[PDB]
Amino acid sequence: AGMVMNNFSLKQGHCLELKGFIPKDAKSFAINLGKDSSNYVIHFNPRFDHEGDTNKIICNSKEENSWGTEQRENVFPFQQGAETSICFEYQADHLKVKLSDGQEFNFPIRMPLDTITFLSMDGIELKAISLH
Amino acid sequence: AGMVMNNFSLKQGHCLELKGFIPKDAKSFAINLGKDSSNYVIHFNPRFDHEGDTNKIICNSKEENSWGTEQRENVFPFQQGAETSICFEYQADHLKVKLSDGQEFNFPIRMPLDTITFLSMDGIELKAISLH
Ligand SMILES: OC[C@H]1O[C@@H](O[C@H]2[C@H](O)[C@@H](O)[C@@H](O)O[C@@H]2CO)[C@H](O)[C@@H](O)[C@H]1O
Ligand SMILES: OC[C@H]1O[C@@H](O[C@H]2[C@H](O)[C@@H](O)[C@@H](O)O[C@@H]2CO)[C@H](O)[C@@H](O)[C@H]1O
Repeated sequence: AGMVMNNFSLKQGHCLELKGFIPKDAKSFAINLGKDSSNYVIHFNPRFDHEGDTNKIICNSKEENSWGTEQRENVFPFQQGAETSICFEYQADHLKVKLSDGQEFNFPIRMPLDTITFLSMDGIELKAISLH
Repeated sequence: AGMVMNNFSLKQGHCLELKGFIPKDAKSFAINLGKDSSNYVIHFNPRFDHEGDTNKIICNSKEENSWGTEQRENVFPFQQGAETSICFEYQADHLKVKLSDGQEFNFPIRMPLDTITFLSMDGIELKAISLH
């Protein structure tokens, strides 16, 4: 399984930047942010070829281990065998996801939330995390 | 309790850099690196005023929840209410701890170890982590 960070605090109006290396044979990778392993405010899942999706980003929420409604984005500035950096900005009722090429999209926050305290990731090798 | 990162991999010959903010009223802070919450290859504990120590760094190991022999360093480039950055470099039989002012010291590795996969910290606010 991937790597987990817990009991940091990402507060409203701030962003968490992740930089990582995507393996050359990656079919997908996921970065999860939320409250614990059962509660993801965002599951951010770029898919190269996975679950029938080619070069799409699938986002979803997970509340008490139940997936919500998926959000599909055609933006896809990712390459296999390369570094990528993504910023997750926390606003009252949505996360703003900021990509390395300047493209951005919002994802609604569907669950009660004070601070973001949990991160996990899978399919991508950590290079750096930082809080702004 | 502090924040925990788990199932990253810090391999021999690489370093993990941590940047964080020391609260203005901090009596001490600790950064732990090892294999899990019971097994710290290093417990790195700058003490402003704690356990009778004033401006010392106390390091120790912890194996299956048992503290080892403490190592005391007089180097202390830290201030309360300020940012600090420290690098932990992994070599075969010791960690090299590199401080922001260029001062460095080694700490012996006392336990079986393939990769470093666990980090925790207490008393210091995360700003960034990166792997080199
Ligand atoms: O919604 C996020 C999760 O999707 C799961 O795959 C979905 C898939 O996106 C979809 O096309 C659908 O028909 O069903 C699958 C679930 O049965 C992934 O398996 C999971 O890892 C999340 O990414
Ligand atoms: O060795 C690391 C731990 O030290 C503990 O305090 C020690 C202290 O350094 C020492 O002077 C001694 O006499 O006993 C104490 C343990 O009983 C800290 O409590 C612990 O948090 C570690 O830093």
